[PDB]
Amino acid sequence: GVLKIVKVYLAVKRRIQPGDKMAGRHGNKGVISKINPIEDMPYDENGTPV
Amino acid sequence: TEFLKPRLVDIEQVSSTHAKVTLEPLERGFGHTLGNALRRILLSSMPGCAVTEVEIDGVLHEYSTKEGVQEDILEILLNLKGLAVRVQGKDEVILTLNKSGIGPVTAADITHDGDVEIVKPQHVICHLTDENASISMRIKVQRGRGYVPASTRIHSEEDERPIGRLLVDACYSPVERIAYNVEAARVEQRTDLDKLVIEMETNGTIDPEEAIRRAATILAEQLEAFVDLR
Repeated sequence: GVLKIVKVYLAVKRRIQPGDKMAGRHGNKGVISKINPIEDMPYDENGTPV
Repeated sequence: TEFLKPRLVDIEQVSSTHAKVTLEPLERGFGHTLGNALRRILLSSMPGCAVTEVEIDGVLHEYSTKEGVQEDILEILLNLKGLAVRVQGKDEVILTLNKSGIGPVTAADITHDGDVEIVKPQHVICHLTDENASISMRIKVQRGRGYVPASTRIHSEEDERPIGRLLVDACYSPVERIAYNVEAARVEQRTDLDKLVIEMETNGTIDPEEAIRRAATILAEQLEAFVDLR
């Protein structure tokens, strides 16, 4: 039945967002809840944000 | 009202990227008041220029491979995001880069415009391995503020759709790191009154003193509304 086939390849570039699942290596799961702005994040006396 | 205003004392510029700025005398509690409120404007609100569009010849998309080049096109785009550029007159400049032969393609290979300064000329963009290989591209630098991703920019404009134009995440804000501190002032007899050291770590373009001046201007413009309109 098949006369010819065209296979198309797309490339999606998905960045992280709330809902995406992350983890470490000790079975510590988690879901992103909010991308907090750099201005709002905690920072040490040195000044470098977490 | 015992209004006691600070004044800009010393700007210890250790490097063109990293510079301390001491501030005294501040009345009790104003050290942290301005310190954080400024840090926030200096992180997010500082205007700067950043590579928005790139268009390489022999390249239909960023995922393809160019012959005679070590880096994949994505890794070249990455290097162009961190390209230090200062446009003096216009808001948008489209620079041309044609280069060939065996050599690490540096920022100096770009044709500089009458009113465009490439701040780090030795900045690496691409590595040409083959002598026969030649690279050609058109780098659009626009001015904006903060950080504008390519995923946020592919969901707004899109009026002209030229096949062969790679959009790049814009790193407009020039301030990379900033952290204010507090030290002894040792003035006349104020004692309690101290100073405020604002340590800024930026790219090339935006000058430490100039940047703090702009950031205080932005805060004063927001305060117009709280002074004028009650």
